[PDB]
Amino acid sequence: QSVWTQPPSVSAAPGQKVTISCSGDDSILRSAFVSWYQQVPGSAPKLVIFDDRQRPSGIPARFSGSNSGTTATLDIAGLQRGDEADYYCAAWNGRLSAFVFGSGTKLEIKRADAAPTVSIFPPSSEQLTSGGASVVCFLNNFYPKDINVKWKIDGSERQNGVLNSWTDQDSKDSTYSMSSTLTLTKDEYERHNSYTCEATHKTSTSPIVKSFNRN
Amino acid sequence: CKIHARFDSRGNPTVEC
Amino acid sequence: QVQLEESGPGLVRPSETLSLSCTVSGFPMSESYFWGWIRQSPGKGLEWLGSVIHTGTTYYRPSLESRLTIAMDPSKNQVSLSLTSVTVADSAMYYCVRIRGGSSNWLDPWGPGIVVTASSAKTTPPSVYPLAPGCGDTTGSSVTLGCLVKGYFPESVTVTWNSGSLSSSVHTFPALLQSGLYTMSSSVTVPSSTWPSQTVTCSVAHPASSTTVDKKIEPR
Repeated sequence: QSVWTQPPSVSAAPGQKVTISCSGDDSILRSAFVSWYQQVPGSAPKLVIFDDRQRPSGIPARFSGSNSGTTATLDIAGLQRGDEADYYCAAWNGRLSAFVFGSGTKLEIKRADAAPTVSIFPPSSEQLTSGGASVVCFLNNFYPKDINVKWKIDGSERQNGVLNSWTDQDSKDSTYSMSSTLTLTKDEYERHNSYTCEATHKTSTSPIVKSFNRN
Repeated sequence: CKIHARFDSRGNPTVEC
Repeated sequence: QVQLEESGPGLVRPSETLSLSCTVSGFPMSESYFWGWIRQSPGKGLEWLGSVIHTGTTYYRPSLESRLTIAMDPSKNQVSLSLTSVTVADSAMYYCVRIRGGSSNWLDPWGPGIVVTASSAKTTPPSVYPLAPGCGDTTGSSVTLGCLVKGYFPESVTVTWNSGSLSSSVHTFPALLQSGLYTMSSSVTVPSSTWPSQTVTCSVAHPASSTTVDKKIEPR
């Protein structure tokens, strides 16, 4: 194949072990050396295993590899919070005469559930001069990633004009953060008083509610 | 027992020892 | 140890040629190692493009071989990429790599990467807006502030914060594209004893438009 087969994701707590597989057609990996790459979001890939099972200087022994000929495996033991990353296998494909990567596997590190710290911000006066008005809500340092955000204008739900963006998992505390932005015209914004962001997360049956009143 | 072909090319199969 | 750095344009037009270079320092290019290029489309996986060795031997991705030339100049200490007839699908992060070839085919080290967008859209600088709490907001022991960055093209921007506390409790949110313009935001959390009593400013750099914009976060 032109891309090796890997599972999309794996997940475990600190101190535990995960195994990540890398497969091709029949025994195409039999006479090829497989390498593995760790890519922390925002950085270039880093070599962690080469020649199926060897570690570069500086890589700890809790990373290990194997190649059965049909399938190659990366084992990561004694997981640490800084191991969160996308992992890719790679190897020459002699049938295609081309160097092939795997499809990549995201590693999520588990932690205790954590409720978001929620903060709301009115539009700046400077933005209003453009004719647009963005109301922003940050939902910071929560776990797990699943979360719902509802916007209310004068207590009434607003579904159009909302954009949400999530960070990648935090390498130090294993949490996620999210921004939610409600965009209105300036004239719309100035016709109402109360703006509310409500966050529903598994950590409670009650939403976390942050509001401001223009008066 | 899997080793390199006995580096100025790419894609050479490995060999058995 | 080997040092790699990519250079070239961040924006190229459809049908034109993408030209990148990579400076290789602290290692001899006449040793038995290949020098190559990898790319990664936003949110997707790694794709090998090809590689070259000092003897002149070259390997290319079969689907790109008609458009791709990878070459080296060992006196200048540079490896080059030239991708003709670019399309919007060629937008990606491009990395230079040293490759041990033969039967090994391992990649180490990698350059930091350069973001390249292929597009007909015009370069547009960012508008930057301060995010301060609303009047009468109830203050705990910490306070969160932000900056909203709108209307720029292409990627990327970098957002940095200067504060009295030197807090690194910062979250930078990924940019989203809408009608040809990106928007992103960034949050900083500082102790409430240090703002507004001391300054908090965000600085936004957009190299593609040669623009830098600072905003001081002031109470409302």
